[PDB]
Amino acid sequence: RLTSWIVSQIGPEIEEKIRNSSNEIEQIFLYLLLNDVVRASKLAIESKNGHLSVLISYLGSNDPRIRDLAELQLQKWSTGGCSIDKNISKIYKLLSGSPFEGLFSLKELESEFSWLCLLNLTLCYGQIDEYSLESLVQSHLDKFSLPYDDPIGVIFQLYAANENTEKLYKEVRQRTNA
Amino acid sequence: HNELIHDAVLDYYGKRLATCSSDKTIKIFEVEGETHKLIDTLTGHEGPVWRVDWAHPKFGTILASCSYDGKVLIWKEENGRWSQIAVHAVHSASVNSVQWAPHEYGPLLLVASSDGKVSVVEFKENGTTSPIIIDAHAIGVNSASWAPATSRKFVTGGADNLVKIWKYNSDAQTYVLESTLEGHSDWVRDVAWSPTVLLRSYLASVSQDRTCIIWTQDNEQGPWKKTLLKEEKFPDVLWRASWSLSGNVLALSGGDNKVTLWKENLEGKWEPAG
Amino acid sequence: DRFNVVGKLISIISSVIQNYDIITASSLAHDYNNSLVQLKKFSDLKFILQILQILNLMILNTKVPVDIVNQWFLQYQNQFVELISRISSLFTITTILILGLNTSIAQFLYMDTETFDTVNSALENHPMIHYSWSFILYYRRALQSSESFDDSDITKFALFAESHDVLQKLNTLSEILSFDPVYTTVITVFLEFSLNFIPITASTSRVFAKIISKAPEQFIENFLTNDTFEKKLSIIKAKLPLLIPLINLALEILSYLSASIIQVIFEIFEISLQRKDYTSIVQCCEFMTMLTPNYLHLVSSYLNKSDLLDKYGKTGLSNMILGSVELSTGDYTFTIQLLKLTKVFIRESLSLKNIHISKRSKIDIINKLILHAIHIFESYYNWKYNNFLQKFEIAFHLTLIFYDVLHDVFTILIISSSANKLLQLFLTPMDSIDLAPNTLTNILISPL
Amino acid sequence: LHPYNSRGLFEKKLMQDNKQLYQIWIVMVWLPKNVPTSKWLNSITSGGLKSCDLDFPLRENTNVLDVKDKEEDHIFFKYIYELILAGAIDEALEEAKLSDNISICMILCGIQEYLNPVIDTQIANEFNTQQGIKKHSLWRRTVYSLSQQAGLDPYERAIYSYLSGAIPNQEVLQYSDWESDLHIHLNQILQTEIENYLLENNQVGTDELILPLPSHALTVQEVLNRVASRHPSESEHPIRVLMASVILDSLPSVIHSSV
Repeated sequence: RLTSWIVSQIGPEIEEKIRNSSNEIEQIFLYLLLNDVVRASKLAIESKNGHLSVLISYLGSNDPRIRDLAELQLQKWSTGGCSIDKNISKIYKLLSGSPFEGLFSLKELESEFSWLCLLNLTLCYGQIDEYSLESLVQSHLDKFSLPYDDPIGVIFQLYAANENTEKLYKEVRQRTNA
Repeated sequence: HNELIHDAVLDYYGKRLATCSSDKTIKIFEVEGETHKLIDTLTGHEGPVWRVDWAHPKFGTILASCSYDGKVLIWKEENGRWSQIAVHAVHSASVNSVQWAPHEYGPLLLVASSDGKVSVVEFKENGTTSPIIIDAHAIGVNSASWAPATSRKFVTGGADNLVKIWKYNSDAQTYVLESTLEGHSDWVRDVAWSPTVLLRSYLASVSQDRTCIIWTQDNEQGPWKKTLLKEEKFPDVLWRASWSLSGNVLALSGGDNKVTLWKENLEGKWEPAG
Repeated sequence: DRFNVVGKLISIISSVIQNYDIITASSLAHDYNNSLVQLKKFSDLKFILQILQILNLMILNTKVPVDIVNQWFLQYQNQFVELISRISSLFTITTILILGLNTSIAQFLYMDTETFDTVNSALENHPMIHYSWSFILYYRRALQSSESFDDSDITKFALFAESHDVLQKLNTLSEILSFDPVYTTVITVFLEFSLNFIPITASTSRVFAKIISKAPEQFIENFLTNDTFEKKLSIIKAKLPLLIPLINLALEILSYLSASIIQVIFEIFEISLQRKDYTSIVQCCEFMTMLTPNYLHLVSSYLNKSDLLDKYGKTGLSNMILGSVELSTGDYTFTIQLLKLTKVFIRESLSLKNIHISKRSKIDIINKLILHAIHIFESYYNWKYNNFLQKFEIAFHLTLIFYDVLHDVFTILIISSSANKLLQLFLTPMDSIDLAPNTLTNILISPL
Repeated sequence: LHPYNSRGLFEKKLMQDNKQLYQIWIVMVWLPKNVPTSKWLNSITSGGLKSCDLDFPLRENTNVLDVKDKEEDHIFFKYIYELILAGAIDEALEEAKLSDNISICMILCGIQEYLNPVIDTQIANEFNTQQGIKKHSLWRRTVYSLSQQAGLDPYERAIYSYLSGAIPNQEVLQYSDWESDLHIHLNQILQTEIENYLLENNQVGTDELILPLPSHALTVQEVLNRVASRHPSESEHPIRVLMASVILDSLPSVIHSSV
């Protein structure tokens, strides 16, 4: 239910950039943001990339061995030559199991997209509830500051601070009057 | 147009013929004798058309067609009407060779272009063209004939003037540079490998220097040997070269219309013959 | 004999470039072992390194003739190829390190002018166009500053190095090679000119911070015998190590500095707990090793509860309040500082050192850190370094602290009352390695 | 066992509640290089490279990177074809990783079905974390598109045939004899029929393929008549005929033809 919610509300911003001109891998990444996996693979298939399409059809799922290989491959790139694509780097950020908690942190999508576009990335490719929810959304507040001024923002924040709600509730009741 | 004709090559049956020109089309004129018969005029091109070739028949008869614009149009009759079933346009410059692989080998059209490139068109499983890009000559590759069995082999003709022999290996996946030839000093026109029915191939590597240098392999494991058709500069400049399927007889027409039936005799003399 | 490598360099640097699998023969067969046909191609790569050492001290060599020194414009077209990384990488470094320093240069290659004239004609083609080339030329106009004076060309190269390819992509990589450290001697001898006349690179902020940390002969060869330049050496050093190209290219005593220098920088790290400008942390807490041997006589006070390394009055190894604030360097190499500090602890409790606090203390400072079984062991660094040169020095200082007491007696003793505390962690599988090789079954894919 | 499972417990129950398929699986399964890794240097310098990955190889030519690891995609894959009929795929993972591949080796972690303390209950205890792919059937039909990919030369793909059940692509042959046919044969007999079995247990849908699934069940004895007519070079070995008959499980019939 929760990810349906996260996905629904990033509906317009992702559909806007679907319409617009985009990298091939920028479209695969954006399809994946509205949680579409097969479609993303089929566009991988069209770029003549079969081995890639295998990688898009792990997603919806992570497992521990592909993280170590994805990490090892981003690092091969660093001590390698010049020219990289950014979105290709993003596909490996999903594969590393670690959308923000890997060797690169995505701040290109909090200047183009929302902080809600970030919360989709932890709950779907930042491990799929081998952790509890509460701790995932709390580590994700610490990383990215979820407004004290959005009302849907403060919902997240007092699911994050489930543990000792009262203190953070008094403070944000002064900061959200909507 | 049909008056500054630059190719007219038949299939292996000899019953089908395709003639191109400066017409920007491929007027299909099949052989019924010195009468030929139109079946369709294929418009798709912009600019002068250089080479066409029908397929060797074991994978249809399928007409490639290379031209100024950048384009090789795969035409095929499918239910008594034509349809350009693929496009192979990976070039910008003048495309100068199309020659199918012989039906002793499988489906491997050979495209060459003066943009620098040879392209070994790999027919996929719907007939979907996919080349591997190779270079032979880095001024431009003006020609590309196949080497059949007198694994896979061909030859390309220089705008660097070299005539590079190209031989396939399957532990490196591409055409290994077999050897490199040069007795040429202006650009190569046509590199024609002989289809002899026995161990022997001569190569009339036609040149603009007003000379044609016949490299000779007496038997295939004999080396490439420099001989000349004649040992002088010709008055005019020399055009398309062919070798027969049985006899290994040279046939070329000159600028002044030099008829050539000069086959190598005992004495090693390119000797006038029937 | 060192002058006879003349041709051996240009060969070897060419053969690692584009030039790999190359056959004239065709139709090669398949399956046997399914041979060894593959294998030998990796031997080729190993070998290319072995040759090129001599170019990392080619400033101890004679003049390189005008011929091969000419060709940098049909040998400039692979960019000097900038783990098979490092193997490739050599050629940028070697051809740069052709010019070091010792005071040797004098022309008023590097003795000749026909070199620079012939080369220059074909140029304007980057900070490899300019690295080692405009440097010999900086001296070539510095001795012309009572003569006619030419700068026109030299500035133009200076400006051009500011375009496309960066200059930093070199000074980082030098470090990142380390097969034999003659590779990391290209720096700290060439860095004098890189600030001197080139418009001041802000990003040295990053790179040179790593270089001041320790340096005992290696990086400090480049002065204190030199007088060759009149700019950026020990001509401006005789005067407190704090210009401001003074600390971008250049390196009892305790109390003569500043009550001691030790007492100063106590609280200066207690500030930092969310802070940025990582540069500070990787040059100051890593310069804790130039006084940490043989002494803990005043350090001890702070170390009891440091915000370097503590777990008895701080959460984690007091660097998960300086490891969860960042993902960058200053967590990673901070945690390496933790490990180096720790072996320097045990290293002086194998035997007494003097004016210095007690041996019993030098184990109890570790016994604070004894807190890790819980999940402090798991926290220690984030994301996986899986490149096979490092993240292997992270539990190679933890593993030897039950070899230096249960099998390493060097004072007659060693174990006395220390066993009580020791055995809280070192006498219980973790410190005896039941989970050290099991963090390393995909981080080490190697000796398997 | 029962009540609600991933795809992991389905597969266990399958093998549990028949024993002629379980033996068929055991037949096909029963019967060193030093590589420093890294790429992407030499590629940008001559021409383009432009993005680092072995998917650059697949947008165009497979000459674009280093060509002494173009070597390795033939050669170390040949070692891998001896290995898979010596059993396992995690063996083949460890050699794929020396092959200078590190994102094409993710395909051999792909072969794992979902083993989880969120959806299995007797595989929740030898694992305390998520393993495999729970889109394992869309993985199977997408690693089966590579088995036919015609940009892929046979020395890569023949193991990608085999990862989705083995079409005989001639480099899953290295012994080429009666029993080498039969392994790859029997691999496809189980690999069609697990999807069928998973259509009962509903791990096959219409979002679970890019290619329509072969839901034809395949017969053992008839594919042995294929094998028998193919190799009258192993009809001369009666022992190779004894071998056949225990996987048929028709021991009186052979023993009555040999007296």
